[PDB]
Amino acid sequence: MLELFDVSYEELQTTFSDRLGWEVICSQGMESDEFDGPGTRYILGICEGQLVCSVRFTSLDRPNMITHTFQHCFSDVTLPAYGTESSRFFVDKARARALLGEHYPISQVLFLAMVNWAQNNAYGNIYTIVSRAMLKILTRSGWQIKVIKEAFLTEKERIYLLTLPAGQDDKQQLGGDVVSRTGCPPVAVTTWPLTLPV
Repeated sequence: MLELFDVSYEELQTTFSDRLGWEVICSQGMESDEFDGPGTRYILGICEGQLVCSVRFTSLDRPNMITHTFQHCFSDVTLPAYGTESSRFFVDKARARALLGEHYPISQVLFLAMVNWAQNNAYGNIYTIVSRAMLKILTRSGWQIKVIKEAFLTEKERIYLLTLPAGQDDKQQLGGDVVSRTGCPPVAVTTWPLTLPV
């Protein structure tokens, strides 16, 4: 099965096949940057002791990619006092194929996990900066994302500040898509953490 749950930076620091699996997971993760610290949280997608996907959440009131890294691109945008930014979206397509089989909608499942996690954490939406390629993916996912601002990273590189909705309609929308694509039990997409049969 595929387990999607969240862990804190502190848990990743403060802490047989268990220790080993955890070490393999850590060795497969995204290398740190200025924002990995107390307060930061991560959703991990794990199967058979291996990391198939992950995404990082940072509070909007703490240093993040919108306010720091890409400050010059979005400084005209006013952000809410309370909120979360998702970054470092990660899906190992090669490894997911091996463990979850080809055609498993691992990306849609992580989107669902983000919504389910957000509801469990009192966030009605998630802010994020994505590449043009990722914007195309999100747009095709059906998730009713909203572009707040399109920016030019470079002359030919466009990036976008978006809000990702995490309301009940979104949870049912993403959940319904996952159910019909994997045939998993309907109740499996309604919880947090998530446990999906593969």
